[PDB]
Amino acid sequence: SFDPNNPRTITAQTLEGALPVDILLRLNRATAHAIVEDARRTLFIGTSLALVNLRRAHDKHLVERQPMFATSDYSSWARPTVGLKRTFCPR
Amino acid sequence: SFDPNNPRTITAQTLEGALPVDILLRLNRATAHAIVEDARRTLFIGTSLALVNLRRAHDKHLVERQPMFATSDYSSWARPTVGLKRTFCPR
Amino acid sequence: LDVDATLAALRQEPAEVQCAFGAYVADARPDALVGLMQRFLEEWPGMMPVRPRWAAPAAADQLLAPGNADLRLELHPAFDFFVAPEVDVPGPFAVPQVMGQVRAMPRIINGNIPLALCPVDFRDARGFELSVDRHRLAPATVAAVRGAFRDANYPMVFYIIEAVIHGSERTFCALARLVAQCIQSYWRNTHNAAFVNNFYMVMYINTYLGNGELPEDCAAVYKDLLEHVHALRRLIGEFTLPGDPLGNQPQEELNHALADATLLPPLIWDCDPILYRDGLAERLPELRVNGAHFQHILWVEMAQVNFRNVGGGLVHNRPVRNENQPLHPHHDAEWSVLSKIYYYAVVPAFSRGNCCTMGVRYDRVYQLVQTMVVPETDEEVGTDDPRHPLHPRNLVPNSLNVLFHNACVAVDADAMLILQETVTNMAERTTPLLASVAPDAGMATVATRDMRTHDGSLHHGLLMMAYQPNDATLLEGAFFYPAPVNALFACADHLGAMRDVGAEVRAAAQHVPCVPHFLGANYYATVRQPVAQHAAQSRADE
Amino acid sequence: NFYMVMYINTYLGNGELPEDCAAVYKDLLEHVHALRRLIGEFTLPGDPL
Repeated sequence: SFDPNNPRTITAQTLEGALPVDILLRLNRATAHAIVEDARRTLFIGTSLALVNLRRAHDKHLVERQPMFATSDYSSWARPTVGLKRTFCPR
Repeated sequence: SFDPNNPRTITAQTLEGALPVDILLRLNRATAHAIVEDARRTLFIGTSLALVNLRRAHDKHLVERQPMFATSDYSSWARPTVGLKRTFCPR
Repeated sequence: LDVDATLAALRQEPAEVQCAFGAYVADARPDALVGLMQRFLEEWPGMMPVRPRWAAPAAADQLLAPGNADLRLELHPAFDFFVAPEVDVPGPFAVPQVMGQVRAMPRIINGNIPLALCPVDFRDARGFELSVDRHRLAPATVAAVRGAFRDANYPMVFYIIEAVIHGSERTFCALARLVAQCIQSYWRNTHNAAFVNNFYMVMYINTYLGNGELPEDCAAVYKDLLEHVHALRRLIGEFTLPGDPLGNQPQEELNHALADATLLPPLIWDCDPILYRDGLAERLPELRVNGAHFQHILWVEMAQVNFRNVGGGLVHNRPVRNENQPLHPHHDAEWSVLSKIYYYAVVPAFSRGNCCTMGVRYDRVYQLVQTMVVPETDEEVGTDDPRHPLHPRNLVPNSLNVLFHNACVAVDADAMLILQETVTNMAERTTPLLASVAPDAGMATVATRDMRTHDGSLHHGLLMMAYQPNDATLLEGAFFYPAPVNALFACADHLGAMRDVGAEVRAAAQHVPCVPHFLGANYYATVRQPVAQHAAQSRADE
Repeated sequence: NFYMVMYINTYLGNGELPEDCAAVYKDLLEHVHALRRLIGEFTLPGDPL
């Protein structure tokens, strides 16, 4: 998706590519401070977007996510609000 | 691959033959000091080459070998290097 | 509490300047908060021309030798008399060169009596006295907790999870499945406890999981560790005559020292103590976070994170469960007192001088937690099918999955993926504090109007248990850089974790605690050295 | 070997060993730690001479 020997080439355009495996494998085959700092920042954002995309892809096959905590009440007068412990909801 | 009763006949030409089983079985059917010393040396090198060839043949069917130790860092600024304990990677 | 004439009668002698370390605290501009320890280490050996007396006490009896220079400054059973530079505290970060002077400061606690005048045998006897028929710790509980504390290959991934949760409320009930799997694995792996270094976490364990997914013979440990804290908190309840609130503070705060509010815990995770602390005004308390007072700010997302912020600003991790109203704490009062009890009375009981407060690098841990590898499967299969995230095929190096494999922990793919939710509340940095409270209605004499204290604390820090220098699977100073805050929580092995360690400083660090002089010194603190020395060299069935 | 009884509990450690076998090595190391700490309390701290 980019070349490691140049930090100036990473950005949202190239990091949109795929899952974090591509980021990590790209960084694996490598061979002033403001440049590398900004690059680290955009790389962090890119890997977060990659991770949320991975979770979307895997969550298309999972159970609906309930609200964990009670006491959030709008129609309280009818029902008493009760949270849910997310002890295990695997599928 | 050679005859045991003569040490002067072993060399890289004859030891290239096959796996260490051939070396050991040849030495099994047997029946000044510089001669036997040099022969021991070339025999050691030959059996090492045999063993690495055996490992090639068997490793054509195994998992890729990761670097065991961390701290070897070139693109460190992006990812923190983490080694791998080779506790078990059998296939 | 009459010491003015004594001080006026001591200063007649010209000066007896010997050292400057244990009695000098300096405010620091909000520069770097991770390199401050760098700027301090390179300066430290200059601050100690000779050995500091207070660090290594004189002796059992040689204190009463007819010529030693310590009897000259031990003449009252409730005060300390030492030398210090002729400056106002706090001062500049570079130590001045003015002529010395003799100050004084009350031992706020009886435990601060030096050992030569209150031997360890007697203290342990008084303890064993109070301990009968009150409450105890089952032998299995103490055995397991001691094993955990004293283990030297504690899985680093647990410290990672601690640093990423940082004592929130939502994120824990989110990661509950992962935490449960980790605890289960470790207990069936070595028969120890887990996350005992963090108080909020050991609270959460038994208040949420409890009757659920933990084994019956394991949750008993986490119940004992809390009922014992409950008993210790109830202890002061029957050693106070019911009286009248004197200085707008209840009596229980006047008798004990922990039950006070103005004493900040060593490790906080929100402004919950800070708000309560400022509630009183008679003894004007002043807080300083790197110079800025502070600015209460709310949760922070990946959108605006800015790891490099250095000003005075602390975060409330998703401040509440429900409300999201302006500026209100989300816990009772006694929570901070229970934390103080746990960290000042039970941690040094087990660690016996090994634990050290650590500053954590929030950038690298966040970089790492994201890079996870998990394939796409509709239904989970287990660890045998190669599609499992723990099977050797998909263990790409330098990932997060390999960290989990280093600890032989057994997790599932969904529980791993859950980690993504940490992205809803960041943690910018860990920052020092410096409280400054004047003596209360007790030591409130005209001659004590100005002898205030100075104690520091860390925000969003982490207390690690036992240093593991001998492993190579990770860089030494990868995630945590050491920041000892008080003499109890300051070992000397953790100094190796800090990068660019000197050759001389580490040699002369076993005999002196390494509190930086922008986190309160030994004299100006409310928990002096001798209690730490007691906890470290005593031996009383823990 | 000393180096082997070190590497065992530094790398193997919480890993492939049974729940009991590793206890031997952990005890064997903490014992040397105790003996090393012993001389730490029989020395009056002073200046390197």
